[PDB]
Amino acid sequence: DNSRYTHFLTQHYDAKPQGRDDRYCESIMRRRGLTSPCKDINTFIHGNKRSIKAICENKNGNPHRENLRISKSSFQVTSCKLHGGSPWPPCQYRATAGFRNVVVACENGLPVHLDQSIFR
Repeated sequence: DNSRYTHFLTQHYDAKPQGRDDRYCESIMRRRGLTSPCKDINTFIHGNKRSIKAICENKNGNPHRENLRISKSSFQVTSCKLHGGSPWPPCQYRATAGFRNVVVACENGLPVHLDQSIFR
């Protein structure tokens, strides 16, 4: 077990969204426990998990920068960006759907960190 992998899934994986609008972001950010304080930006990756884990190997990733990995395939993602002045709930979010490759950090063949800089 890797608690950082499980935390990765909680913070950054959502298999099957439908509408990835502002209200999607407000709900899932509350649901995954990311609202006290409001995380300023957070991105969710969609689709299957095997594709995400595959970034940790040659199959679907390349080494990137300082011990990160960058994916070969593009993913459906949604970025939730905090707006308003306050760090505390109610946390209002702007949703930005995207489709591109993702940067992760892996440990023991498992993603444990999502690089958020590429989405801000």
